[PDB]
Amino acid sequence: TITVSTPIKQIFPDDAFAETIKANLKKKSVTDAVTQNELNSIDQIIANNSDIKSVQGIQYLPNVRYLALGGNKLHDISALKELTNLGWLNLSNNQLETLPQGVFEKLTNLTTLNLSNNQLTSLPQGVFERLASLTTLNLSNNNLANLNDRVFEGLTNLTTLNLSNNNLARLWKHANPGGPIYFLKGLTNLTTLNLSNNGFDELPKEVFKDLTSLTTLNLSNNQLTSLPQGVFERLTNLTTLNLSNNQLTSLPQGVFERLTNLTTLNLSNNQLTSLPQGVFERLTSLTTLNLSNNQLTSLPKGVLERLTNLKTLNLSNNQITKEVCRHVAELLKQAASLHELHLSNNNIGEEGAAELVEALLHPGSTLETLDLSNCNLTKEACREIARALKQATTLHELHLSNNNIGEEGAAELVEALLHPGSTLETLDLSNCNLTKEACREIARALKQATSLHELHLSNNNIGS
Ligand SMILES: [Ca+2]
Repeated sequence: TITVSTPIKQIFPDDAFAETIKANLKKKSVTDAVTQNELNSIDQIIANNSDIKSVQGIQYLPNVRYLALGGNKLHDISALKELTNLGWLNLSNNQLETLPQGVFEKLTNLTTLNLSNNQLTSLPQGVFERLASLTTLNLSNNNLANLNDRVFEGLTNLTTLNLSNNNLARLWKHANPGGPIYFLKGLTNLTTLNLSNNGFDELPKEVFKDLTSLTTLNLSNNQLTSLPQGVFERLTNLTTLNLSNNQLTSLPQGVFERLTNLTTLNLSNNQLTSLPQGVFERLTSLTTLNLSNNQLTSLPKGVLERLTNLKTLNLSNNQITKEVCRHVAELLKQAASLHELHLSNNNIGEEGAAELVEALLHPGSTLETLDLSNCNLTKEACREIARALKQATTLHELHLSNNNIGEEGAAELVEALLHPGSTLETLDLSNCNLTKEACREIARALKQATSLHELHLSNNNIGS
């Protein structure tokens, strides 16, 4: 408390923060005197990127609720201890290396706490004990490596917790001294967990066993090579699972068997070379499966069977076998939901494209986008595709870039696309072995194509 009109300057030693208080109170100068009543009138401060090193003085602002200090140079935050009305707090992008146990002992009304992009290395026990109303905690982009069992104890109303771009990996290795640290114990309301970008190479079963309420788990960009059976056993409410960008080489059978609400599974960028049958048996809600950038070849009949709600399937960048193309096509004759199908950079060839035309020729195909970039397709894969382009009325996008289509192949497609049942909006035929003469004839005849918004003919550079 102050009891005399005092210059801002005298209360807030940091020239930059004084200027913040001046602005915040609408005074012309830091030399202007303030009263306690005026300091009591401050319930919100927005001071991101203000070149602040020091919030000394803020102690005298008993009523602050919303405090935004992102982008400054704060290392200490003692001055905040007792601002008990704080509900929203942004301290991201400062120079905080360390936090005392108990700095938030008194911040009982805090609901949102952003601590991202600092240089925290560890956190003492119960550093958030008394934040019972806290629902969002962001600790991404720190250097965190050292947490105990109970660093997140007391946080029983937490709904979002972001730990991305830290270095927690060693804490979850089995040989780690004491065993792995199960620091998600009790987090019963947690709905959103982002654990991407640590160096995680093991994942103990039971790290998530209490997360009854989880909807989104992000494990992207770690070093994982396998998942223990039942590491998701009790994540029953889960809708989004992101396992992209790991080293996954095998999945156990029924790692996801208890995840019936799952709508989105990102398995992209790994080294999966196989998938056990049944792995997708109980995912009847799943609408997006992304398996791109992996080393797939063969797959059991009915790895995709139960996925009758599936809507986008991405198998780009694999070495899919002609067999697998028949399963996919199989799915489409039955599912009648699959809309996007990405098969880029696979050796499909005529053999696969024919298999895939079978479905497209089936009245019940809902397929809207097909991408067969660089699929090693021929001019006679196009006789077969053309067949469908006349019929498959739901088909709107077709990408055949970087294939050896040639002119006789392209012509097939123009006679098809000029046909009454063509509803195609987009055609990509870049690098398909075409002349300008070709490309110009193509462009011209497709101006008559009623549905065609979009047409690419690049990397086809020969004049006659
Ligand atoms: Ca000063």
